[PDB]
Amino acid sequence: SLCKTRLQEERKQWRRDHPFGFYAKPCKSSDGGLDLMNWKVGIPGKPKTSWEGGLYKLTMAFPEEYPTRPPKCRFTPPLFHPNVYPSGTVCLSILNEEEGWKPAITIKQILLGIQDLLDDPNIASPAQTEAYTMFKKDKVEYEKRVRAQARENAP
Amino acid sequence: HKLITLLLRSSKSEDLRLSIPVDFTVKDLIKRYCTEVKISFHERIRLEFEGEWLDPNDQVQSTELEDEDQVSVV
Repeated sequence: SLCKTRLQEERKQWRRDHPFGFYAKPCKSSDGGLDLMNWKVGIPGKPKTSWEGGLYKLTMAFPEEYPTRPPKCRFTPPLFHPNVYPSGTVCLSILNEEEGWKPAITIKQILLGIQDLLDDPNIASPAQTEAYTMFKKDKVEYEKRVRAQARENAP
Repeated sequence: HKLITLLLRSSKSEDLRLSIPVDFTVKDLIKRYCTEVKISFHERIRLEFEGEWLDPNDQVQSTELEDEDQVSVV
């Protein structure tokens, strides 16, 4: 199938070349080789930001229709950030079928895109009210909670 | 065949590809990385692969590493 073939090729390429500090791997299937439809990944905070030192864990759930449809990406546990729903689900343009998602988009592009989002929240689409408000009204407290969240997530 | 090729990628050093014997330990692999990039070896240097720290006492052939795999040097 296209879905499995694509995911295999993404895995092949990722394991050979990926951004330092990131990780990504399919889960073990029940039998258990690889479950290519469900990956566990880690995104590191950028240096010289309050996210630094944290390794933030996400799951990526691929639908049967991928790459025509995007994967669902969920921080586990849910993350304090203006664009992360209380479920942990990330809100990002490239992960939206009706907006930025294209079959050409790669796992690497998705994870770098989420990494970029961490310290540069999109203020025009709040997914979480606590972090949003605090970001826009109390920037000092915001950054303070971000730094603590980073320590909670030291690798 | 004795050798496996690995990409050792780091925050502050250029990429280093090494072809190392699979019966080297993870610690040996770090030691060779260090002499190869001219940094001093210490015991708190670790290698990360698929979100897990490799055990310095494991032989490379005992790990899940495969030819051309990237290992992150921390």
